[PDB]
Amino acid sequence: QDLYLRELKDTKLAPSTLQDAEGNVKPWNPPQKPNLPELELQGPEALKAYTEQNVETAHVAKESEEGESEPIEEDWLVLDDAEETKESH
Amino acid sequence: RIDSVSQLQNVAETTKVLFDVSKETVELESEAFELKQKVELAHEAKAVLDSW
Repeated sequence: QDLYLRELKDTKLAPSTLQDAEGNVKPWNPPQKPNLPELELQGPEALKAYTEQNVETAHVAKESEEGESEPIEEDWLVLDDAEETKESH
Repeated sequence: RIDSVSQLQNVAETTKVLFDVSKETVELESEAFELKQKVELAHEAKAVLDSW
């Protein structure tokens, strides 16, 4: 069907200079290559956070420590305050 | 006074086990903290790749 044929040939070929050969675009007055693959290519890193979330920050955890190796001057206080609790107990 | 004596009979024998096993269950979960690091980095990766 040459209706279908000529329709599909113009359908294929009229944007084929926008897809097959990159002679960017004749009817569109703004250029097409600085829309999606140049501006909007960094789109998702213009739409999400840059240099922390997309670079993802493989980050070292803060090494949380013990009671800093001091028994004496606080274990005696814990012992005497425990005497005071057992007074109150 | 015999009763208040008899309550504390076997208690020190049990709280020398209470002490150890309780502090072990406290401090064997910084393992899970350094697991959480591996969790949250993969969560960030899943979030950004979902954005992709």
